[PDB]
Amino acid sequence: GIVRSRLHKRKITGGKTKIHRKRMKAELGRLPAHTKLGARRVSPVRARGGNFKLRGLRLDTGNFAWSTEAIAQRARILDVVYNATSNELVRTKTLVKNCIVVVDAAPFKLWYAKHDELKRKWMLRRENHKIEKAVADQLKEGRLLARITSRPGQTARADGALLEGAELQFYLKKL
Amino acid sequence: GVVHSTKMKRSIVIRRDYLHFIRKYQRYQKRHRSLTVHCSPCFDPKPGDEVIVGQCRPLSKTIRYNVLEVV
Amino acid sequence: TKKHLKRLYAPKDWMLSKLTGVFAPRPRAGPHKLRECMTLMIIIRNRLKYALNAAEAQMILRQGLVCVDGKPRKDTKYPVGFMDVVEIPRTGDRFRILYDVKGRFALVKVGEAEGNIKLLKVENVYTSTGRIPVAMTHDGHRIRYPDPRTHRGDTLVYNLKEKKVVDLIKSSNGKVVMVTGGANRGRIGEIMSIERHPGAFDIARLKDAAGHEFATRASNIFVIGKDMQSVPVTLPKQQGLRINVIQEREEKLIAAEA
RNA sequence: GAUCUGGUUGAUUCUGCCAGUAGUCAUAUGCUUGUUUCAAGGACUUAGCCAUGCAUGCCUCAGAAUCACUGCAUUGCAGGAAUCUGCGCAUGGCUCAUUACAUCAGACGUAAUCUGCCGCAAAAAUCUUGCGGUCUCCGCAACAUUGGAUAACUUGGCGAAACGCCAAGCUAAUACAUGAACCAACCGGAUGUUCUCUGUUCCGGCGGCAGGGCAACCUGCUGCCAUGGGACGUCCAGCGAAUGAAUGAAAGUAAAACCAAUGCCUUCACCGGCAGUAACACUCAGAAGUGUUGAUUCAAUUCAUUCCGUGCGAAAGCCGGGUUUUUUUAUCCGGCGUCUUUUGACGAACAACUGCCCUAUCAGCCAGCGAUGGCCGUGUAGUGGACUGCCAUGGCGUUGACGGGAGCGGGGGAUUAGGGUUCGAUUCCGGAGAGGGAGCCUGAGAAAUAGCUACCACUUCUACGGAGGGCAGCAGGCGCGCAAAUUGCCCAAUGU
RNA sequence: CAUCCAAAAUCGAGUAACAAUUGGAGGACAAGUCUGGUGCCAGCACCCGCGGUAAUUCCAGCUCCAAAAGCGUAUAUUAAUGC
RNA sequence: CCAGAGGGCGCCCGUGAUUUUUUACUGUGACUAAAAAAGUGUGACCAAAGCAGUCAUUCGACUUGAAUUAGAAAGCAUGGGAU
Repeated sequence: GIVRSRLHKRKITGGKTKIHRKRMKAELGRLPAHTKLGARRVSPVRARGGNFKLRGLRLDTGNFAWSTEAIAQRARILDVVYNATSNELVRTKTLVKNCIVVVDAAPFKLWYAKHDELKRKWMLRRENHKIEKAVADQLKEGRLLARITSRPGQTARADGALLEGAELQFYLKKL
Repeated sequence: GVVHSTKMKRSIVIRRDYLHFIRKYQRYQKRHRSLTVHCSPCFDPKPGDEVIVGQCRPLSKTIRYNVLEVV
Repeated sequence: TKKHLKRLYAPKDWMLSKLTGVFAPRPRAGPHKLRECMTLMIIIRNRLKYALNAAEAQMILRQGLVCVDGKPRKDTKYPVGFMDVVEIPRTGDRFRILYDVKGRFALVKVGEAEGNIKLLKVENVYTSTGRIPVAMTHDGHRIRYPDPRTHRGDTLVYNLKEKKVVDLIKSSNGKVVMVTGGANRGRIGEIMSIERHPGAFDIARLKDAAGHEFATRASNIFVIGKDMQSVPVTLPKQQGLRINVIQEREEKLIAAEA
């Protein structure tokens, strides 16, 4: 079927390869999985390793992480703002690695207020800590910008990290 | 190998040259491999300079090498 | 997946013939590699001669009358490589296979308490889960909890009576050492020096007794003991010294006059 | 054996080919042969077409027997059909058509990946079962005492035939689906409107009350906490996989307080002082302060969220040895079998260093639709223009690119004093193919062809409604050409 | 294939009919001063050349030569080739 | 269970070179399937062949033999330092 090979392609000399061999099942493309938003649907496929890999369709939730404090919580994926690859993708709100996105942001808020025995732990954690301004404004409103740092098209789980100052400032200005 | 051209972005073109021997005529011949490499943005050697290049995993269609050092 | 082997493409350290038969046995995968191993059936039939035919080797082994590593085997085909003790309790004999001088499989005969000793070269060390360190060997054995002084390419004395590891021996310095493969097989000598070439094979220079130095790859070093008077295990028929072609021929004639 | 013999002329000496001459596991062909030993053998001419038969199936002591099957036995045993289950059939065998940066040979890498069988090994998550009362709730007890179908078979059958099929009734498991408390070690973090020591003070915070208020805020009073450890309660904790964060040492001299915490020595003290010092505010005064590599974002450890079936049963498994009479018993042991995790081996899949016949009356080749590279993704077991999108304008060539012709490649054969010359279809190794093409399932591994699906060229049956076939597997037949064996016997040997 | 023709007892050569052939005899190239037949015909001849009635070469016989249970012929390829 | 003294090797890393330094070639050494070829031993009756067998003399011995060499380039290590 679909194959991944250099033997239907031109050489560096501009010449053409000539065949003598029918295509292997070792070399083997498959059609791309389309992860979007909506109800979760997961269709496995069997692979050559004797194990299954999972085709994410329509994931509307992700496991997101806040940098620097070494934490994470689940939250809901709402929108896709941006992508490097195309504009077309963004409009359909496809989810593929290194798309900037938008999340519910609620659990992070909740967490950070918890960041008598309790009470003095807080005061210690308040000390020697600060947060970027562009972060906190968004985090107040209850929306945030994050990146999806796992490939959802072959695991059917979408995990992401939350943008921090250096990189956040770039993606912001691209909008 | 030397530098054949500096053209392309982060990719150079190296030319090895060696000698093959032919038994019947008892005499050598000159034969060159023109090869492509991915030059790190650290280095930028001039044409005619000599380069050293290692064995890395594939990086493009033709490129398998990388620039360790420059003379 | 290969499941057939032809006599010529098989080792002739198994000492098969060109004529008689067409196939040779391809052993089941195990501790040892295809070239360095010798399959059960070959041993029993062509050397020991407790069998005259293939079917007779099945008769003995399937039933069970034969042990290797002190474990009884119901396997018809199994590898037997190097430093393996095999015991047939019916005869009451204990063979220890080794590399004889001149590239031949040695079958050497040992006292009974030596047949509980075994030597395994370490290949990798690594930490596994729970922080539990592991030495993985050249026979595929896993030594749990090895000494903190263990390194790649060292030997671990291994009790087969009950499984554990007593004190090690290193490849460090001059020590009595023997070769595996490379056609310097069974030749024994001190390590004179260990050369390093990083990113490539590390040469080592060995010097056998009565001089005559030579070079073999680090990979082909297998330690024996601290010293030649501290050896834990027996030597094959020749001591690990080779002789010149002329002297071979001379001695062959001298004995043939009897 | 390093060999020059005839042929141009009236006669002669050259140049020069022709003819003679010896080999060939090199083929054909004529004629001729009394025996033995050793053998190639439909490659060449069409990888043309095929009548007929046969060519991978398999169970012990150990997965399932109520054959209405057979013996011994008389509600007991052994054989045991074909049927479910498991494993193998992708290897061997045969054939050279494609094919020149291909394929292959020597050397090399896969820190870029998969891997059944085999070997050495690893394994502490799991709230279950039974009975009694009883509300779907409790109390006890603890070789765990689990559930539901389906074939052979039986019954009705269908069809011209078909390695074609239907309904109903049965009943198994190491098939399938469930599920294991107690047994249970060790390791931490989040903590709680639990109380017990506590900081003989105020720079800060929090709660309550009163007064004023521009409702932003200020003042007064009371209680609690502030670098601390115990006691008690609660929640998360395993392996495998995903993401973020930390870890995965270091090697550029020795003055002596200056600031807070804190230890030790010392006195009586919260005074003085620095002799001692892995770690160490607990139950451990050493129960990891230290993974392997030339090189790692790798091994592994910790913390925070996760996984939803597409991961994790002690097979809820089988067969024996006894003890020990009461056998028929929690008295013990042995041999097999399986889930998941782990890494050697056997292999699979990629990549590259070097090498390879003739031809220029084949000199320019390559990019719309990927040509060369960069950037971000997608896909794959994995690296990669392998592929999408964006950006850049490169890449190769007289040291012969590109195109064409001939050819499976190598080990090796023949011939040669030497240098060479020529052959390789063919026993071994590597690759590719199964009428021509493409697509696919299953499986650890296949783009399999005595597996499947479709088309095309052929081709076989049919009461013509339909159903099939693939010898370049062994014999054998037709065709072909100068040209090539028996429709034999055997699993005794050699292997699987 | 081998071992045997009794170990008490088991076969068999004298034209040794159990009978060797295939190509050659002018030169190259080992072997005819032959005899008959044919007469530029028939044919031989890799090549040089034989045959027109006087054939060392044709068609037959005898004789001798080379190899030998093998020997001729065709084509390709290698040596011969320093073509 | 030696203060001091310069140290002496081994191991790893850091720093320093006015310009470190290479290659062909050669000697030696590594690393490299069998079959085939060259070759050693051996009376398969000899021989192409094979890797066998041979001896006492019995309830095995020979530590039974099954050597060894070559095998284009290219890659590997280390001497040499003329061209």
